[PDB]
Amino acid sequence: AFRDQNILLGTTYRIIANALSSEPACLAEIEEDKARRILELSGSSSEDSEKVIAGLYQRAFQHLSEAVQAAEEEAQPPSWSCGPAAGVIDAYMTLADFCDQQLRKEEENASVIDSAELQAYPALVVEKMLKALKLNSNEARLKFPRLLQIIERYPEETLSLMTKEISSVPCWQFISWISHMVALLDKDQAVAVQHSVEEITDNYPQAIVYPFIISSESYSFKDTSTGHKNKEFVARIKSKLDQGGVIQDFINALDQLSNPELLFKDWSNDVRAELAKTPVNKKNIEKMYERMYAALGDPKAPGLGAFRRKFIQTFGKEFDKHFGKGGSKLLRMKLSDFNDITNMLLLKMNKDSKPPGNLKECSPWMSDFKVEFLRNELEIPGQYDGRGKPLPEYHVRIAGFDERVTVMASLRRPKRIIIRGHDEREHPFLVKGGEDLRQDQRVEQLFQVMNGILAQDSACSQRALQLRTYSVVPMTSRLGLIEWLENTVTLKDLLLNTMSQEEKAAYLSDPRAPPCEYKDWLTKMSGKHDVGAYMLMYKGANRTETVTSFRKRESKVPADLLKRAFVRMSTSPEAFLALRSHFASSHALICISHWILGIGDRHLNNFMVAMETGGVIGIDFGHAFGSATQFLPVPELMPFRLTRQFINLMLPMKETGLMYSIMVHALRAFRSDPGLLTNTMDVFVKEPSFDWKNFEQKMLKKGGSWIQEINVAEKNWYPRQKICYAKRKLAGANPAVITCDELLLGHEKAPAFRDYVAVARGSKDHNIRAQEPESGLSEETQVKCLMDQATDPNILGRTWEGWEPWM
Amino acid sequence: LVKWLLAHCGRPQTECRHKSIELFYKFVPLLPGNRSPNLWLKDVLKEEGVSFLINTFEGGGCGQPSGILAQPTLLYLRGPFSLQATLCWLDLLLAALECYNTFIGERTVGALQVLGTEAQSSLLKAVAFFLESIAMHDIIAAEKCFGTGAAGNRTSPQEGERYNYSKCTVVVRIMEFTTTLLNTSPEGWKLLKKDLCNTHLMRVLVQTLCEPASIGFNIGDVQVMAHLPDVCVNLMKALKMSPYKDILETHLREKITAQSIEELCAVNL
Amino acid sequence: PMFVETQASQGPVAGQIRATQQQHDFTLTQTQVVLYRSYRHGDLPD
Ligand SMILES: Nc1ncnc2c1ncn2[C@@H]1O[C@H](COP(=O)(O)OP(=O)(O)OP(=O)(O)O)[C@@H](O)[C@H]1O
Ligand SMILES: [Mg+2]
Repeated sequence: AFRDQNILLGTTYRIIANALSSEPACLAEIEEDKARRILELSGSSSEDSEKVIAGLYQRAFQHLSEAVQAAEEEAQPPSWSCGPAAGVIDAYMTLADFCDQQLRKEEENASVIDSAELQAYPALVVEKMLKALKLNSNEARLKFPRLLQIIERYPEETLSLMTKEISSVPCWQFISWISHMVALLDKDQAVAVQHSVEEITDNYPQAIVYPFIISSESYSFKDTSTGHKNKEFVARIKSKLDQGGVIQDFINALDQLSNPELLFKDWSNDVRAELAKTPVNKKNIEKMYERMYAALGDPKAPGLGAFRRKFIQTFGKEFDKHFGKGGSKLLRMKLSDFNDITNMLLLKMNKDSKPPGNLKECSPWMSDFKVEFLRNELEIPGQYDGRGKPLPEYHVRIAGFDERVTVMASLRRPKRIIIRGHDEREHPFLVKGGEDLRQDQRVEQLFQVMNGILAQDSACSQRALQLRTYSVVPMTSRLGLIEWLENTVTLKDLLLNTMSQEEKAAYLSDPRAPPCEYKDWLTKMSGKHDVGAYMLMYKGANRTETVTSFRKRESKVPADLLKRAFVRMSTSPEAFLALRSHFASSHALICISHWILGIGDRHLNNFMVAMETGGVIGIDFGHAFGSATQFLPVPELMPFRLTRQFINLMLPMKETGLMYSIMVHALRAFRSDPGLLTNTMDVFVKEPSFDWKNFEQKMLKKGGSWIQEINVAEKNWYPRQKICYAKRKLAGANPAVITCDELLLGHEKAPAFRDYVAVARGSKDHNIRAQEPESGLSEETQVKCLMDQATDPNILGRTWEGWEPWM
Repeated sequence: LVKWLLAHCGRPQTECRHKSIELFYKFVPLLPGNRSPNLWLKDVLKEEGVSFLINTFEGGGCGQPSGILAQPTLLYLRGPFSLQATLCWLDLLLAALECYNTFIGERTVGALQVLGTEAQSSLLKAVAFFLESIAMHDIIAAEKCFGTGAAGNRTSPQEGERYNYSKCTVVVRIMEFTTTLLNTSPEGWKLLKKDLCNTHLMRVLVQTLCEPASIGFNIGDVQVMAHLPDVCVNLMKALKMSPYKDILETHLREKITAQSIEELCAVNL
Repeated sequence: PMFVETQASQGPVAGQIRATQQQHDFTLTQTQVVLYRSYRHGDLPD
C-alpha cells in the first residue's frame, strides 16, 4: 500500500508538472488559492514557472524512487505470477518512463539547464527496464531499442551496467528485437549484447540465422583492440550458425526463382549509380560485376536450374563481348555507351523470358527436396515471435515443396510456392527476389504494436478492431518470403470483375472514359503530355473548373459497383449485411492506421479483399511517414482513400455513420497512450537501413510515379521531422497543416508550391479543415477534417492518374 | 535405373531396401548384356574402385555421407540421448548387414574381396561394438553412451519394446550374416576372428540358446520364436564345421551341463 | 493452381471412339490395328 501511495503521488506530481510545462500561463487561469497551494507543494520560492516545474519534477522523482525502493524490499516470491509482479513491474515502468521522457525532452532542446538533475537517469532507466523485463513485462519488452539507443548516447554510464545486468535476462525475450542486436555487433557497444546473441544462437539458431545473414553483408569492423574482438565474435557466431549449410542452399534455391532479366536490371542500375556519383571506382565496380556474374554468368553454378540455365547460355557471351572478362572494359566504359548497351541487353532479354510453371525446371533443389537422415531439419521461416517462450518442437518443419509455381502478372513477376510441412498441411508463400523486404517487416511490426494497443482499449476491444497482418520474412538484402493470403483478390480486380462486358469495354477503351478523359483534361489545362501537366494544371485551373470536371468524370463510372460486387457473392441478406459491415470496419481502421503511419501509395491494387469475409487487407508499404507527399513529383494530398465507391457502398447511410465512429474510436485509442507507438516509430525512423539511398533503389525498382534516378540529386531526407509530424498527429494537429508542412519540406522550390498548399489547406467556404485551429483538435474534429480532405473534389481532381481518384 | 537401384540399396528404410534389392536382382539379368548379377558387378567393379561398392553398402542410400561409414560406433552422435537417434543407427547397421548378407550370400561378390581389403570399412567395428556393448544389456546400455553425464530416467514400455525389437532383429541379422560367411567362404573365417567372433558372438549365442528373454526376445509372439531356433541351429551347425568348434563347446558346457539339469529338476512338487 | 505444360528446350472422325477389343499383350493375373466405333446409347449422359 505504501508503494502504491508513492506511485500515485509521483504520478500526480508528474501530471501537474506536465500540465504546467505545456501551458505556463494556465497557472493564472486557476484561483489564487489553488495557485498558492501548487506553489507550496512545488517547494520552490522564486515563483518562476521553470522553478515550480523543476520543483514538481523533483518531488515526482523522489516519490517514484521511494516507491521503487519500497518495491525492491521483501518482494521475492518463488512463483513469480502475474499477480504479485503487477505492482513491481508498475513501479519499475513508471520510474523508467518518467526518467525516459525527461531524457527525451532534454535531448530536444539545445539549451540544457537540467544537467545535474538528469545525471543518474540513463543508468536508472536501463536498470529498471531490465529488471522489469526479467519479470516478463510486455511494456518493457517493447521498449528495448530505447535502451539500445540510450547506451549509445550515454556509454560511460550505462555500457558496463547493461552488460552486467542483461546477463540475467532470458534470451527468448529478445527474439522480437534480434535484428537490432545483430546489427550493432560491429559497434563499440557490441559487448552489451554479445552474451544474449550467443545464448540465442545456442538455444534458438533458427530465430537468428536470417537476421545474422542480413547483417553480415554490411559489417565494417574497425582496426582497434575491440574491433578485432567483435570480428572474432561475429566469426564464431557465423561458424556456429553454419551448421550444415542447409539455410544457404535453401536461400540459393529460393533465389533461383527470381527472374534473371530483373537481377541484371538492378545490377545495371546500381553500377550506373556507382559509375556517375564519384569518379569511376575500380574496386567497387569490379566487386559488383563479380557478384553479378557469379549468378548470371557462370553455367557451373551449384544449384542452377533450367530457367536460369537458358538465360546463362543465351547471355553469357554478351557479358564477354561487351564487358571485359571480369569488368576491365566496364571500368573504362563511359556512362553514355553503358546506357545504350544496357538498354539493348534489356530489350533482347525481355523479348523472351517465359517464366516456367514447374518447380523441377526452375529450381532443382526444391523439386527433389528429401528429408535426410541425421541431418539438420529445415523450418518454415517466420514462426519465432518474441511474445513468450518458443517451443521449437511445435514449429512446422519443411517436408517438401509442391511442384506447381504460380507467376503473378505484375512488374517484378513474383513467384508463389507451396511449402508442405510436417504438419500435413500446405503453406503458400510469395517469393519476391531482388527486393529489400525489411521495411515491410518493420511496418508489419508497427501494425502488430497497433493491434496490441487496440486490444487494450475498451471501445475498440468491444468492436474487435484488429488490423489484418501477415508474416514478412526477409532472408537477404535481395530476397524474402511473404505469407500468401488465401482466397483474396485486389480491390481493382473486384471492381473490374463486377463490370459487364460493355461497361468494362467502355471504361478501358472508350475515349470518353475517365482514364482517357482525365489525361485529355490535363492536356487542355496544361498543354503538355508529360508529368509537367500536373505542375501546370495546379497553376492554371481554378477550383470550380476542376471540381465540375471531376464531378462530371465520376458520373461515367457505375455507382453501386461495390454493392453489386457484394450482392453477387452473397446468397442471403444476412451475408451481404455482414460483408458490407466488415468491409466498412476494416477500411476505416486501415485508413486511420495508415494516416497515423503516413502511408501514401494507396491505389486500388494495394487493397486486398477477402472473398469469404469481406475484410480489407493493406499491402505494398513502400511509402511511409509522408514519403509520398514529400518526394513524389505529383504530390498526394489525401490522407487515405475514401473515393466515390466507398461512399456509395454505405448508401443510404452517410459517411458520418459506421466508418466515422470506427475512425474516431481508433484515433482515441491511439492518442490515449501514444508513448509506446511513438517510441516504436522513433526506433523505426532511426534505422540505418532506412536512409535515402535505400529509398532511391526502392523507387527505382518500381518506377510507378517517381520522376527518375537523377532528378533528386540532393538527399533532403529528414529523419527527425517524420517522428515530429507523427507526434503532432498523435497530439491533435490539423491534417491540412501536416500536409502543408510535408509539402514545404518536399517541394519548396517548385513553381506550384503555393498552389499545392492552397489546395491542401482548402477554403473556408466549402471544406471544414481551414475553419479549425492548427492544433489542439479533438479526435472527432480530426476525423471530420480527415474525411473532408480525403473526399475533397478539388484534391481528387488533381491526383495522379494511376491513383484513379474517380473510382 | 539399375544404377539408381544399386546406389539406393544401403538405405535404412527396411521395406524400401528389400524392394530395391529385389528389383536389382530382377532387372540385372535382363540387361542388354543378358548376364548374371555376378558378372555385371564384376565388370562394373573394374572401371572404378571397390571403394564405390563399399560406400554404397555402408553409406546410406538417402544420405550419401550419412551411413555407418561416417559413424561406425554409437559414440559419434553429438546430440543428447534419444530413442529416435538410437533406432536410426540401429537401422543403418541393419541395412548394412542385410546388404552384405544378400550380396555375399548370393555369390554376387567374394567374402574376401569386399571385407578383407585395405579400403575403409566400418562393418566389423560396428558389429563388434554392438555385440560388446548393446547386444547384452537393456536400453541403459544405449543411454550410457549419449553424453554419459546426467543419465535419463525410467522408460515407457513401448519405448523399451521397440528398442528390444530392433536389437533382437540386429542380433538375428548378425547371426545370419556369420552363418552366411561360414557356409559360403571356407577360408573366410580369418577376418572374422579379429573382433567379430573372439568372445562376444559366442557369449551372445550361448545366451540366446539358454535364455532368450535375457536379451529381449519377447516370448508372446510366434512369428519370430519360430525362426529364432532355426537361425540358432544353423549358426551352431556352421560353427561345428569350423575351427571355432572348441570355443563354442567350452562356452556351451560352461553354460549348460548335466548337473545343472539335475539341480534344476531335483525338486518338482 | 493447375499444372503448366513443360517448356520445350528448343525447336479418325468426330464422335468416333475406339472399339472394345480382346487382344491383350499382358496376361491377366489368375487368382493389330485399332478398330473404332460410334457413341452408343449408354456411353454419354442423356
Ligand atoms: N501477401 C499477399 N497475399 C496474396 N496475394 C498477394 C500478396 N501480396 C501481393 N499479392 C498479389 O500479387 C500481386 C503483385 O504483388 P506485389 O505486391 O509484389 O505487386 P506490386 O509491385 O505492388 O504491383 P501493383 O502495384 O501493380 O499491384 C498483387 O497485385 C496481388 O494480387
Ligand atoms: Mg502495390
